[PDB]
Amino acid sequence: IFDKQRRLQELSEKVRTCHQEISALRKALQEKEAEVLQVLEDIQTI
Amino acid sequence: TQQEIFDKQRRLQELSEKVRTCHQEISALRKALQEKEAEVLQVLEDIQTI
Amino acid sequence: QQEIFDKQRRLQELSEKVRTCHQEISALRKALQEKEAEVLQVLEDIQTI
Amino acid sequence: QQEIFDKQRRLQELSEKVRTCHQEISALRKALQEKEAEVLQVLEDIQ
Repeated sequence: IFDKQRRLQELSEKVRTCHQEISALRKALQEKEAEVLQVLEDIQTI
Repeated sequence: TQQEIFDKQRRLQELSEKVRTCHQEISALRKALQEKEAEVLQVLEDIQTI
Repeated sequence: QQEIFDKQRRLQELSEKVRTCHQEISALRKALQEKEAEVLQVLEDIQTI
Repeated sequence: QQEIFDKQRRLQELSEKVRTCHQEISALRKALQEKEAEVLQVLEDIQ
């Protein structure tokens, strides 16, 4: 049925939308982690 | 009690406080992820149903 | 008709694959969080030192 | 006293533990993205 396909497109586009959010959010996370890691490294470097 | 010791100490405290700015940001950014992730998981559950 | 069947088949298969991704994405995510939370405790215990 | 150095040795032990935890996380992230990517390509084909 076409209706099922249409409903899937609604949801499918929606999951594409969320993922891109998830991605950049995840990029933001790595950076903050990679940062505290740099701070710990600096603490030994004092 | 030397000045150099203190200077390092001040830097040390600065670094410890900085671990906070990171803890907070990490900790809240982590919530934002597990809500966005969860949201998408529910969509997936909807797609599974049809 | 077969075109209709072919379509239904493909759709059923998709739901199954999506389910299996679901439970895996789900398990990974929970492994991450707990690991992610294990780090935080270490970080909070670093600030205490 | 100049026991700051001993605090530093202890800090080093804890930092090693988070560096190790972070090695896992990344590997877990790589798997999840692959899986997230997987389930995307599944949907893209459904039409």
